[PDB]
Amino acid sequence: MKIADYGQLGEYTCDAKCDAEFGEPGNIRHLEGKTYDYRGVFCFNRKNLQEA
Amino acid sequence: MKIADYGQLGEYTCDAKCDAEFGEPGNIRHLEGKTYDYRGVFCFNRKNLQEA
Amino acid sequence: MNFNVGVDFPSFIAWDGTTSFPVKIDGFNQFGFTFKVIEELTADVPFNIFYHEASEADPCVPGPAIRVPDVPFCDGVATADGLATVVIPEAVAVDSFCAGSVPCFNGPWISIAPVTVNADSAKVQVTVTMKGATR
Amino acid sequence: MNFNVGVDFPSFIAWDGTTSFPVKIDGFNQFGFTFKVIEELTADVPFNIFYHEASEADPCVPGPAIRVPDVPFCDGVATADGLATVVIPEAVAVDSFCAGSVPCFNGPWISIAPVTVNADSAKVQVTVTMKGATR
Amino acid sequence: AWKTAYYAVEKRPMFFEQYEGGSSAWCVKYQFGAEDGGFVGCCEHGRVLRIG
Amino acid sequence: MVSLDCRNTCAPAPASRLVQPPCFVCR
Repeated sequence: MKIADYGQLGEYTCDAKCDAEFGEPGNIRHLEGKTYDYRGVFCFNRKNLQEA
Repeated sequence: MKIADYGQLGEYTCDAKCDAEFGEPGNIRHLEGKTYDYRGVFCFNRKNLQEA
Repeated sequence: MNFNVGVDFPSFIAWDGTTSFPVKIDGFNQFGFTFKVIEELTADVPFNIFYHEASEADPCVPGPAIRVPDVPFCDGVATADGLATVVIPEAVAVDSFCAGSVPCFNGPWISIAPVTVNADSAKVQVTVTMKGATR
Repeated sequence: MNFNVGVDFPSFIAWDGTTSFPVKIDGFNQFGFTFKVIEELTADVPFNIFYHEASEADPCVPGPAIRVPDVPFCDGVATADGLATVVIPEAVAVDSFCAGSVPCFNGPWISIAPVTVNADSAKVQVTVTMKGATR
Repeated sequence: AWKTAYYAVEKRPMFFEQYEGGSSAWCVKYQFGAEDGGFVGCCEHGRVLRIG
Repeated sequence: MVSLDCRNTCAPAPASRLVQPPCFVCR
């Protein structure tokens, strides 16, 4: 998950009143990735490989 | 032993196929050395050597 | 199995029959000569063994020829004049080879040539074999 | 200390630049070639490898030359005609040497000679070395 | 400020297997491979300099 | 088919390739 941005929330308000108002929302997104592979081959001769 | 050269083995391959290809080999070789000697002589007289 | 010996024990021509070739023994730590005949001889053929120093004007070229000195063995005597020499006897057949080497290294290059350039010397072949390298 | 390496690893000329010499490998159980260049090359020089067999007239004289066959390894493909060849590249310096050997023995005699005899071929020398003996 | 500008991910270490499809009683063939990947993180945590 | 092995040279560099150093940066 990737956080695109936080919103702007809250405010300084006078203490004399009893209500509060809405802010605005943020954005959060979802991401994916994949994996690659490395490959190869090699050969030998049994007699030489064993008797070296 | 001296490792003259490593080879080049493998490569990044697509995951959709079932085979792989040969690389190329390296090169490893054989070395030797020998040793030298330092030599000399010196002389003394027993009476002077013992009475000193 | 076949081992490809030439990697570890290189061999070089030294006396093909009509010319002498300096051989650089500097890069290796042991060596030895090998003699072979190609036609019947008529008299003993002697050979002279030299060594060469680096050329003054160019360090990568051999200098003049200098005769190799003799080192008496632990129990023997020196030669007539203290210089190393070799003789190939008469009994050597065509299907045979002779081997021998000097006890000391001296200069970095080595060489060999017959005392005379008569028809007999042209019937012999000489080469130098090297033992494991050091570079 | 220096050794008499020629006793164990004898060397024989094979191509002195003007002539080839059959080399008897029957008494030994490994061998390999060694190439040296004495002058700057003008073009690639390929070499042919042959082997002989004991003649009927004399059981100690080689017969005619039979060209060595190829032997593919576990990787790579066979030659266009399935016959061994050797190529000395253009980049070989005068102060260097090469080494190579055949995978299979075949007859008791071997030889090597250039495909074409030209001024470029005269600038090369080939020698053969032997491993331990069997007799 | 790497460790946040770019990430590196690995999945499995190298593995070696013998191949019976071409492994006679007098020869061998070996197979190997590995997997990994990577993905850029924050684009704002790095800069590049160039000539102009 | 034969694979040749060759040494770089008998000497490491019979004529050592001594080379000038990189020119100094501008003022």
